[PDB]
Amino acid sequence: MNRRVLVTGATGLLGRAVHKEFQQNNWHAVGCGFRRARPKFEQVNLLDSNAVHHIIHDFQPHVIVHCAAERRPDVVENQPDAASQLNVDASGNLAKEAAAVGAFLIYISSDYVFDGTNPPYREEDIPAPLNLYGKTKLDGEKAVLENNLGAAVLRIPILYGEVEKLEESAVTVMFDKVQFSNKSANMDHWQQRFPTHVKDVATVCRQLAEKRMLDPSIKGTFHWSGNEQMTKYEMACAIADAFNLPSSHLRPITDSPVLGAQRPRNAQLDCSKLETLGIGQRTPFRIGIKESLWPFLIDKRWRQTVFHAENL
Amino acid sequence: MNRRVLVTGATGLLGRAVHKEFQQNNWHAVGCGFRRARPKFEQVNLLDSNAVHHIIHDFQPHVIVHCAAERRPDVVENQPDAASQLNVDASGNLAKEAAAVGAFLIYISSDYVFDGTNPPYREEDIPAPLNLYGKTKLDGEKAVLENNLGAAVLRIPILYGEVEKLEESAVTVMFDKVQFSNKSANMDHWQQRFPTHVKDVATVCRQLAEKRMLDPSIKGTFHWSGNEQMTKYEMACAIADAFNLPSSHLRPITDSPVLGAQRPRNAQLDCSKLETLGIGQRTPFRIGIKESLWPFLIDKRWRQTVFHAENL
Ligand SMILES: NC(=O)c1ccc[n+]([C@@H]2O[C@H](COP(=O)([O-])OP(=O)(O)OC[C@H]3O[C@@H](n4cnc5c(N)ncnc54)[C@H](OP(=O)(O)O)[C@@H]3O)[C@@H](O)[C@H]2O)c1
Ligand SMILES: NC(=O)c1ccc[n+]([C@@H]2O[C@H](COP(=O)([O-])OP(=O)(O)OC[C@H]3O[C@@H](n4cnc5c(N)ncnc54)[C@H](OP(=O)(O)O)[C@@H]3O)[C@@H](O)[C@H]2O)c1
Ligand SMILES: Oc1ccc(/C=C/c2cc(O)cc(O)c2)cc1
Ligand SMILES: Oc1ccc(/C=C/c2cc(O)cc(O)c2)cc1
Ligand SMILES: Oc1ccc(/C=C/c2cc(O)cc(O)c2)cc1
Ligand SMILES: Oc1ccc(/C=C/c2cc(O)cc(O)c2)cc1
Repeated sequence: MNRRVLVTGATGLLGRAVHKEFQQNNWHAVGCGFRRARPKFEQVNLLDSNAVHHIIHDFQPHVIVHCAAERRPDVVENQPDAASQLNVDASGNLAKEAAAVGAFLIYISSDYVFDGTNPPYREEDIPAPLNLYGKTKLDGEKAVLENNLGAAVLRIPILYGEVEKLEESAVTVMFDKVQFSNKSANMDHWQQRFPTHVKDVATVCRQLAEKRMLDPSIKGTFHWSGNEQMTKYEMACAIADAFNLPSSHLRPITDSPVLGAQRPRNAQLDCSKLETLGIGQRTPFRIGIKESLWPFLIDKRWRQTVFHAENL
Repeated sequence: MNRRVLVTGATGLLGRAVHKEFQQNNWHAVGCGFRRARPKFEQVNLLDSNAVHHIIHDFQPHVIVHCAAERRPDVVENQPDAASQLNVDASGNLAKEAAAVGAFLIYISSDYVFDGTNPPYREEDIPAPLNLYGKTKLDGEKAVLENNLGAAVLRIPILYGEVEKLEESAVTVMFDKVQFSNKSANMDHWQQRFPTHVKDVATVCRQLAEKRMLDPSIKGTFHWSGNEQMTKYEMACAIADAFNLPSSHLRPITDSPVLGAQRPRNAQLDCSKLETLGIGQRTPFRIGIKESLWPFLIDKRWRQTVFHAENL
């Protein structure tokens, strides 16, 4: 489309895919990053209200896709006031600036706003976050929707895609456990997950934006999710199957974990609202994960002691 | 050549170029990294003696080019025992393992081992480091040459090349000062520097390795440097000239700085020993820097307030 789009968090796992989607569909796509921004992207600290103000009013975007967030529970628990400032305050300020320029803001939220006791969750179901991250994401939605009426909230589950490091994604972190066949690996078989490709969420954003460019009623809360239900165990096995690797060493743990009280068992998102717009894309997990992980597939060759016990 | 080469610090500024040089010249090049290793390279902590031992004896390299180091004076001063462990202890252990496999080790050193009072410095001139970094690099040479007789030390000056971030290189960090023409910039015109392209140091490593594969006398201390003498000011102006940008805003400071007592004024390296082997390559600074920085050249376009005073 002949429109301008600004993508916050363009250096991140989802942001990279959102920027690619828009750009490849001939939008004037401008991406934002921070530590990893330059040279590919704009270096804008979302915590600096003036920088945010200046790039938005200079670029004059039609759409703003807000991906930038603190999603790491290690940083959200250790630095709770820095997490709130980025996941809540920065989003709210972005909504104020989106409103001033007349830009359609898409706030990216999480399935972690729900307690995962009563799936599937419809957009207008009561959120009950069991962790501070979900609470910051929930308070982020409230901040966005308070300061910008026409904004949209897109709730999505566990993401995977082309990663810079295996730790960039909760699905991709377990690749090494699957590759070290000599050592038994304990894998969660309790929490129900819906692995979603960032490529597919990026399509949903572009489509939603493109719908809004013709229909002013495209606003509010939306849910997007992959339709393949999987536990971390089933995922680990699916990864093994994709690469034709053994999964005999992988042990399922059906029991609720120690931190299980702070994690939603099944926060399944009902996607009927978006499906009502004809919006959506679903890359089969076995295809998507193979695309994502093949560079990290260790070719032993000369590496005789690489799979050694005291190495990871 | 039909030989195997292991490059430590392959993720770093110099390491990336050394690995490319060897690989492009049909060597069996295997690169090592740490935080940025995967998927392109091997993840080996040089501080873990077992990991170092295992990769060296598995790969059985003919040559080892040791680039990995703590070169940041901010980390060398704040964490002096972690800097010594990597710049000294890890190098020495690498020399012990190079010796055990019968691999030609090239230790990359610095012009900062000299006090820069009596240039040009010949390889057998007395080193006198004015800072802890230079002292760790000097003690690194001693560690290497003590534990491996046949090893080579390659002393090089200020490096530049294709950077991931402008901060990756002391030459490239000043690009933003050169680009912000609206603000006057104070540039050092005291310390004499010899900006050297990593591409050119990488050629010198390959050539030295290839010479050693036929001549067992290729060992000891060597010096490599670009032949263009420049102060940070002259460099900043040369960068401006390369891109056809004004340099009127750039102010030279001929006076010795506050930290000037800890920096060698002119640690010019005499390269006659390598020139005696027919070794060397010299990319003209104006060509080399243009290749290195063009991705970081800001195209204003819609970015009206990007060059604003309260932004950098
Ligand atoms: N990852 C999942 O599994 C998943 C599941 C549901 C929803 N989400 C939601 O998805 C959204 C997307 O993020 P992600 O998963 O792709 O996370 P991400 O990989 O962690 O990336 C985070 C992004 O935040 C940017 N950022 C952080 N601080 C910034 C600052 N001060 N100024 C400007 N930018 C800053 C980063 O920039 P630099 O790196 O350049 O510094 C990076 O681009 C998030 O809102 C998240 O809550 C995550
Ligand atoms: N840069 C200059 O201007 C210049 C001038 C003269 C000589 N030097 C000398 O040139 C050599 C090359 O380095 P550089 O300038 O290219 O520096 P660099 O960019 O700082 O890169 C340092 C490298 O060190 C690796 N490393 C650090 N800790 C490690 C560990 N614990 N295990 C394995 N690898 C580790 C890094 O890996 P990860 O990033 O993957 O973690 C990175 O590859 C250095 O020895 C330096 O002293 C520098
Ligand atoms: O390595 C990692 C650190 C944190 C995360 C976040 C995972 C996640 C999973 C969901 O169902 C919803 C959500 O908002 C976030 C993933 C990988
Ligand atoms: O304590 C340890 C025991 C074994 C190892 C194996 C290391 C290793 C790392 C590589 O990238 C390739 C390889 O062939 C071997 C490391 C540490
Ligand atoms: O951003 C930076 C932090 C540290 C450095 C190191 C510079 C340097 C310059 C020399 O003449 C010799 C040397 O060993 C190192 C460069 C850039
Ligand atoms: O305090 C401040 C005053 C001005 C600015 C300018 C920001 C900016 C950043 C971009 O990547 C593009 C742009 O057009 C403008 C930032 C902070």
